[PDB]
Amino acid sequence: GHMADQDHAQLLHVLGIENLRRGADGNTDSPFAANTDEAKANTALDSLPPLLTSVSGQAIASATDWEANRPALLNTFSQEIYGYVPGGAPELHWKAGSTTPIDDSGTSAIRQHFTSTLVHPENAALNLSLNFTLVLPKSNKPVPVVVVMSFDPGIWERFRDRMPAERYAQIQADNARWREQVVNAGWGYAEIIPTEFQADSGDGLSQGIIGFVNNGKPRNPTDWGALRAWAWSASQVLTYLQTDSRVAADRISVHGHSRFGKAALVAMAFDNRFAAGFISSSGEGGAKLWRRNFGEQVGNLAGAGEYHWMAGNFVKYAGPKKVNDIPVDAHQLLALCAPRPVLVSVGSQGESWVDPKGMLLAAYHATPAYALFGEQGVTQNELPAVGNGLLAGKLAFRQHEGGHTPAPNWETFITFATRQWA
Repeated sequence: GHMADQDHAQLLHVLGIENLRRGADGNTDSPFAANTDEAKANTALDSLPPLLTSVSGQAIASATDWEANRPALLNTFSQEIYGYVPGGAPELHWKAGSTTPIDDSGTSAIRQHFTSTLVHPENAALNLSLNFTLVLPKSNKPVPVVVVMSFDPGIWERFRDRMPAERYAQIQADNARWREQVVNAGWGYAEIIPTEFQADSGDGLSQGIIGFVNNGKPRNPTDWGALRAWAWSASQVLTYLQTDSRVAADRISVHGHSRFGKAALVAMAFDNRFAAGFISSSGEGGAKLWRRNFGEQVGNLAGAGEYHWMAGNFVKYAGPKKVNDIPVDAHQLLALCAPRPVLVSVGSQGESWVDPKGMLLAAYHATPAYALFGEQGVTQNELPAVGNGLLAGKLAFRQHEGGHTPAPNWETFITFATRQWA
């Protein structure tokens, strides 16, 4: 849309940036196609920022030192990468309807819809109606709940009449399956559609929650973008869930896939109340190291089509700065989740855009922070055989046998979280 283009252009003007390097293309016949040749993907890894040097420039030698550095390290991710949550972000007050059984079987599993209304003090066109759906298995005790970020299912339906049908059937089956796997494990889930909180476009940056807080004005370059706002939305659901006696307050997980996998990891790192993370095929801007040249590139995320995911400040790393200059990398983002358990998940079929091994490497290079806490992580720097999970530490990696989908790793994640919480 033209508004994304206009805001992007004004952002470059505000940072004093003439040109950005192009992003990569995904089709291999293009001159700009992404590198997928492992031999050409590691030039920048020598500038990898030292995980265990604090922002003050001291050596980090203990769990205590890592926690003392955490706010400063988060602050760098806020100003330069994902943006600050403004203090003006409001409290969400939720109203719930009645519970209804999830199916007519006589299960005691229930569904309940929650709504929060925000009236803007100045401009009613910024008003918001925000939602999540809670699903709980029946239990005599508080149950774990995974906060789930989903793609708007109105999208599968808009295109039901135009899809191969084998594939529509398979998406619908996967969508039903994880819901059943969660409940059968004695977990509930709390589902949000993130794009109802903040649109997935620069067009919407003056709308949604970012626009509400900004009174419909353009972002300053240190303000949150969409990933951080989606993570904030998940965090507000966790805040509700910790007031609900049906929920185990120390076993609220977060999950998202693809662009929501990026957001879920941002949530995991920034909100240490989340008890476990299922981070699926997140890629560039998520668990993939920026300094890998493999699949999606910084120029993709600094460009008009995806910059809205990021702080405005981030686009400088595609222009007057290079990937080598990013003050942090994805191993520090995973490290920020320590000591809490995180599964980095990716498929094996058609996943080059997210760089399976660059995510592995992020976990590998994050692990010395988990080690400070007496915990284990990822200890090899090459991909295991597909399907062989590195599942023993609090920081874990499993590449499954499928494509760009989380469905083959829900079983692994639920089992993993249960074992790591014991």
